Amino acid sequence: EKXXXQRIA
Amino acid sequence: AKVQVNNVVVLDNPSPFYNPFQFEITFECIEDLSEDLEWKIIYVGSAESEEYDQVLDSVLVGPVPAGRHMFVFQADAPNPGLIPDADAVGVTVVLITCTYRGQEFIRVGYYVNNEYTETELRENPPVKPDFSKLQRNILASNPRVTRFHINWE
Repeated sequence: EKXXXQRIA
Repeated sequence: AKVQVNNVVVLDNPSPFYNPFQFEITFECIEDLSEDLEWKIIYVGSAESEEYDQVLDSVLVGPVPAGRHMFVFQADAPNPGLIPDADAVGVTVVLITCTYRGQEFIRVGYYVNNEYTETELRENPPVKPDFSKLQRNILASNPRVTRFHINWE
């Protein structure tokens, strides 16, 4: 379920 | 934009996980603003779910005098009891946002790498994360800066 590494945007 | 962020310097980096975050922020207010400006630091506890975001601290000033302003925005480290084990070790994100009259006009995002520094722990990471042994490394050289059009009047 890690594919949100775009939270920084 | 009536408020422009000129610089964000990440201080005391890298550091132990438990150390407070420190960001030295310089900004310019082109005109006097009658309403409130609010800065926030948000820690992404889990890239899998926004429910684990922790607002580490917030600073409010209003009205906003025109001119150049600078301050060190400090926030205590996130509560490890709220960080899922799957997200504790490795890369996560920390955000700095600023709002004017409740409208978010800028977001500055950094990748943050939380890693063990001793050989035994890097080779045999404990099944339950040991936050007292984690080093926080904010990837300060390339923040993601997002700006949003807001109503300044």
